[PDB]
Amino acid sequence: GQIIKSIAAIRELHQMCLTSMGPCGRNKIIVNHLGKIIITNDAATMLRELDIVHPAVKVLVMATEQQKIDMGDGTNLVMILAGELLNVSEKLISMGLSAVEIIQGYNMARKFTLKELDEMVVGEITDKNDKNELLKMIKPVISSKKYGSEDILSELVSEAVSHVLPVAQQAGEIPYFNVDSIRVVKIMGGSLSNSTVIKGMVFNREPEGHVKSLSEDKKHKVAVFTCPLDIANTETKGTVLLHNAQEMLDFSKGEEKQIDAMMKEIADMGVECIVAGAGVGELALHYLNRYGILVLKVPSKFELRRLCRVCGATPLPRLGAPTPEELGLVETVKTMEIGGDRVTVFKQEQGEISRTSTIILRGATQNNLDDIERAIDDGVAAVKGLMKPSGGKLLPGAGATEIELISRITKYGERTPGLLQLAIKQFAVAFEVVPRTLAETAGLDVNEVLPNLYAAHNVTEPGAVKTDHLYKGVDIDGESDEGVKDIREENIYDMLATKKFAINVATEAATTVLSIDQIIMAKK
Amino acid sequence: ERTTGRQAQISNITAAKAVADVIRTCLGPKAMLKMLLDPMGGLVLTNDGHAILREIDVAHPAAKSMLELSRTQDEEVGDGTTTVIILAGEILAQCAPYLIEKNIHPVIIIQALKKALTDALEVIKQVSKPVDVENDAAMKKLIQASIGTKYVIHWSEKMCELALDAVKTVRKDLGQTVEGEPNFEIDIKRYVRVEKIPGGDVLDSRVLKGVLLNKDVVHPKMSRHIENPRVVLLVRPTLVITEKGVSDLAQHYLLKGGCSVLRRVKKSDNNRIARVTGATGTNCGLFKVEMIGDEYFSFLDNCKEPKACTIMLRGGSKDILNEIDRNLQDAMAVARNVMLSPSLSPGGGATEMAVSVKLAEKAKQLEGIQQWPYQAVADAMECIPRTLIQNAGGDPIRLLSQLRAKHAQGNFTTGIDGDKGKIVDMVSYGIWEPEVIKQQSVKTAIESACLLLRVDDIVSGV
Amino acid sequence: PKAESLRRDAALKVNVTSAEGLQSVLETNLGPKGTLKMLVDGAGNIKLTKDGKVLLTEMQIQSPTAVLIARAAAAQDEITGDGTTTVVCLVGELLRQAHRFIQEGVHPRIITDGFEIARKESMKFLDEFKISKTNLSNDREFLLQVARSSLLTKVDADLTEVLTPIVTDAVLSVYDAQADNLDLHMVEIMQMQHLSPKDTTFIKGLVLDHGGRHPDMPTRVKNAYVLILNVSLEYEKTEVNSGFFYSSADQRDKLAASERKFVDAKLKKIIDLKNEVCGMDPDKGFVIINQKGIDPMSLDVFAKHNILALRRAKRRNMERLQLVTGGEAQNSVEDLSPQILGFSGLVYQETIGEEKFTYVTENTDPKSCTILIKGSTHYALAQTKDAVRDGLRAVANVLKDKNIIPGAGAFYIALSRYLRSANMNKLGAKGKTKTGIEAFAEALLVIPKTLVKNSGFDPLDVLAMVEDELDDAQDSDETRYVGVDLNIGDSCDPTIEGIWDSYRVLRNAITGATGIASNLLLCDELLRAGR
Repeated sequence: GQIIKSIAAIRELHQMCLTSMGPCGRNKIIVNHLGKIIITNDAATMLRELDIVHPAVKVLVMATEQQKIDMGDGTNLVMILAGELLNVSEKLISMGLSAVEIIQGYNMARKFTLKELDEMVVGEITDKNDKNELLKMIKPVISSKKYGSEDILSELVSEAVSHVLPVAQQAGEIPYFNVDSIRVVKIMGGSLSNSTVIKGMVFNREPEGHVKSLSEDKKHKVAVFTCPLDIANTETKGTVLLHNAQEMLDFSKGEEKQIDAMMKEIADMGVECIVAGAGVGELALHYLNRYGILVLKVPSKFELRRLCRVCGATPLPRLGAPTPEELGLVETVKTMEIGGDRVTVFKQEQGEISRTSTIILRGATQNNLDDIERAIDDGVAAVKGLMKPSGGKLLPGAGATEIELISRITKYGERTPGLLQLAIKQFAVAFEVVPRTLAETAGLDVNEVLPNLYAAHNVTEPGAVKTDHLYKGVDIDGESDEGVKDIREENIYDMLATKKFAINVATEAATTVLSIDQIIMAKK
Repeated sequence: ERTTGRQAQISNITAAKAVADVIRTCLGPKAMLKMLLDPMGGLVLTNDGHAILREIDVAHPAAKSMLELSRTQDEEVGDGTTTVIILAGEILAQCAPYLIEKNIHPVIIIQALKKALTDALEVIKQVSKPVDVENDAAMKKLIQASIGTKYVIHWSEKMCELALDAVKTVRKDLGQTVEGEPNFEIDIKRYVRVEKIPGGDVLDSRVLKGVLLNKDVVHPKMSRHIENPRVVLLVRPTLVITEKGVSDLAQHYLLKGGCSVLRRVKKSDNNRIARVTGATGTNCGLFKVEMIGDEYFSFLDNCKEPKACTIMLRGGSKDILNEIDRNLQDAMAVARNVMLSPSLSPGGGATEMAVSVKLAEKAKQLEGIQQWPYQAVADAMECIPRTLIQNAGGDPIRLLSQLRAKHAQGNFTTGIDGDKGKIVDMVSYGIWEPEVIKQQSVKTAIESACLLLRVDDIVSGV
Repeated sequence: PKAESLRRDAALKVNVTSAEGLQSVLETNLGPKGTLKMLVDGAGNIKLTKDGKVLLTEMQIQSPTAVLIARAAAAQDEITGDGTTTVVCLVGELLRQAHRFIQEGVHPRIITDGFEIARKESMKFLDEFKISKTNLSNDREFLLQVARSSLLTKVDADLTEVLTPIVTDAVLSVYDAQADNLDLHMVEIMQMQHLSPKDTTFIKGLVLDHGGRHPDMPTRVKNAYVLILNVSLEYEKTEVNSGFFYSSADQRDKLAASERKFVDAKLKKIIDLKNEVCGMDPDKGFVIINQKGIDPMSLDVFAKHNILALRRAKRRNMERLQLVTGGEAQNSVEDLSPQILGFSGLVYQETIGEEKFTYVTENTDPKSCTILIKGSTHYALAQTKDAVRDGLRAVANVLKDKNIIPGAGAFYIALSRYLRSANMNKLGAKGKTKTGIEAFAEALLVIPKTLVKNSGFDPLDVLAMVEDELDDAQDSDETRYVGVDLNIGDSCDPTIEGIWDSYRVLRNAITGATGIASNLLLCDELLRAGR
């Protein structure tokens, strides 16, 4: 009976995910052995910080990572649904039904579900990229994570997406929106209402110079220099030493005249910003103050990649060769105080449209500060799902999808004769865990909300054409209500690309566990 | 001592389930024998569930309540004792995840079982087919199911005629809308009680209406034929019957009065005399005292049908009549069920499957909290025919799904055969069972299953 | 949520395993080449018996599975009286052959129902295989080899030639030729120690316990009249209460002799009967039974007339003496008639200090027999008695039933061959029935393999020689019976060797072992209750 105990080991981790999806979800504090606390609400990121022992759970963890890499959303739907398929299959194994026909039954039920997803599409996203149109897709992503911030964070995320996207329609050949185009930064102090949207990267460090900001001139030239600032010498060794005091006057004045000569040629070309990836000497900062050149140091090589796609600058392996062809252009750069400290940000005006934006977060809570940082990353991948593979189609969410599939699957159960009826019926019952989870965690009675969900999708209408309301989902209440309410009032929908991809992954996840009747391992 | 919380509900389910799971092999003509280990060197080799359950020592009180149910069910009908216990135990098994894991209130389950009990009886009545209760040749075949494959198979021709007149004697057909439905007022225990007399013949054995006594006339010369004899229990009566003995002094006093003195009469037989007479005896049919079988008899009968009597059994010896006793009583239980209603039900598990199919389709239209436990009842109704499949050697997975699909197309009378092991029709191949057993199996199992869930704590004390 | 298919297998395996231990014990002692088992209680009771039913009564088995095995032989000993060990070997081996089929997923009902189908088909082949023997009395020469089948099993074969004429002449002497029946209760068995078992001889009459003790008694008396004497010859007293009053010891003899005249008066009429009929004729004798005691005064009186004096006779043995001798019981001496005397032949009494037996033998119509089993040790009396009682009951069904069957595994090998080829030609039962018939056919081949295993010869070689011989007999268009020869190791002709088994013994053996072994596999679970 090892296959039964394997489900019980997953059942211990199943209840952990039942308290994740929904508005009742909470982040988990994990103390690493290196003395670092990583806090995230996302389940896929949580599995990376957790050490999995039993390899049977690793199959579900590897299936969860598939949801985060491609579609980036729906990781809670994959893990919870795959865990319920093992519970409904436990009764079939104990009943005497072999696991061979159980696996074959899921393959027939999966093909029947994918064909019905096209007829369940309610609305169609026009991909207008409007600020008001993006509020419908982003709202359910922020929902079931952090409560109360769905109204404020909806306008901040939707505004940054429209800045990095150009103007185009009905063209899917050339991709535009990437996953790195949206960066999230954090700073101590402020609130959510005072947060703004920046059209470019935000630098929270100090300029390290007496020049606070550049002028208002159009098309500022920005040059990225990987070579550090110093007098040109031999690449091999070349350490400056003083044998006697006579050579001190020649070596000291030589470094001052050589650096000043290189900065004069760069300032004449119209470059007001010099980006030095390496360290900057003491005498180099003295000449940059009189020429009015902004001092910027970016030691991280990851930040220079997204900078090349905005202004068009290119890193130069040498120093003192301001090639105008590889220089970048930015409309306006300003240094303002955001969050209590004066920092130099990066933005634009009209031309040189930036392909990367950054949203600044402000708040007095440290725990909820990193919560929004990890929550926006789940919303970034939602924009990627708007492409050709079923980006415009959408399905109603809030538990309305899993309940509606029950009536369609059971209708095809009696149509297919043979032993396949056992796996088809249990496949639809496994969808009942989603509506029960939201009602149990929210404190709603099972004897009340649950029977009203079945009566919402099942009614007696004297006619062939459907009518009344098929959009009624699972309601969290929170104030008062009688029965359930329409989901179309809050406009909470789920994309087809997210739901269709989550079904195929969850189906193959439970297939691997049921197919393994023996596990052989050894100590390390 | 005491069990609180959710652990007490699990102990109540597993108490009656552990007893029902063991007797699963006692159902059907293919039922497998069982072997119990007694402290004495003997053992119980029979497969009868009523004999095995009485010898099993139980601890939890829920199993004790299941034993009392088997004693009551065995008195009503001859067979089907293990069917009630298994059906009542499987309902608690299917309701185990709903009561514990799903956290469903027990009264909701109890209230749903009471609603499903009415729907289960209406489906059986529709599946049942009409039968003629007045046909003497048809009643012999209905009883023959309990005759053959027994020691009485040699007398089966005579047993079907003897069991027919034995049932026809106690039953009386009366009905009207004035005083209501009397339901024939049939009682096997007191009214159909039989007395075994050694000697005679089985074919010549007849059923006499009245009380039979072995005491003869106390006077040597007396009239052995009376026109209108009057029975008096203790006006110038024609007969004098005394419960206790009578001295010889009272013989000459009542001799001139034209009455016979009869002493040594049992007290239990005086209650049945009031039915043929009314004494707290005019219109008495036959007074003939003529000796039959070297034993003096007496005829208390008349021209009326009091529905009370003592059946006189005769045979080749006392050992032969001893086996006829338990065989005739079990045979009349099937014939009594035919008179309770002119309907018959398909055997072999077809009636069990007919309820589960109609329950799942009707429960979907109610749309309420009771809809979930109805699916657990339909699964429990399918375990009775599936249990016979496990004993028939066939695939329990394949034969269960193929049989359920045939109900949506064909009729509900198609059961499972024990001899063959494949899905076949019960009506065409001559497999029938009475409906009264089906009504008593579903009603008593649901009523007993609800009482086991009403106790949430075990109180210890005197 | 508990529904278990784990109830497939249960302690039934232990029930089969417990039967495997009983099989290995009773496999070694089966047949004439078997072993003699010995059981000791510890209180001084030592019995050596090769029969299975006799040993199981003295051993308590906690396992309920082996209880029905011992109870299955209850109907065998009371009807067949032979083959109790063979039935047990068929029940245990059938469970081992079916063990491999249970693990493959075969349902036990088909295994159980398959045995009943093969049992009914075996009865049809049994009527053709049996041979009807006539009821004529000239078959005694043929019955000698048939009786050796039960004798050679329980002994070492050295005492078989001694007990062969005794068992044969015991039943045929008291049995007139007709259907009728035979009664073994009239044959009494007595035992006396301090002698060798090879001295066992046949007794035509009845053996008496207490013999006469006196040096002048005649040793051999030919043509003597047996007379039942019911009056007590011991000391008697006056019919009314009185006492002995004597002043001197000489006066006591006068009063004591007054009560002794009642006995002496009856003795005068007894001695006159001897001289009345053939008194002086030669080869004549007069013997007094006198079930009651004897006074010491009559010892010298009966010695002068050569009259055998006997006393303290068993009441049950007196009923048989009236049938053997024919003389009626005479209560009073005054009512004695000369027609009361019976008829008898030469009567000789062996002189032994411990006991003295009187031989009633050599009678015209004794209608009774006695088998005297004498041995020095304790086990010699129990072992020989077990072979005689099993021999008389084995021949009992031979004279009643005119059908006879050859033994030495003749029917077990032949039936397994017929049922093998007949299943493929018919195919009217079911496709899954082959598992039950093949297991039943292989379960019948253990008996010929068990007999040869104890002899030391390879059971694989004897199995191939019999199967190859039966194939050549069918193509030769004749009827030749084949059997297992344990001494040589090759096949043998059971008609020439003389090994034969009764029809009723093997009929209830196959039918009895089939129903008991099938009911064992029907047990779903072993329950312990009642304490």
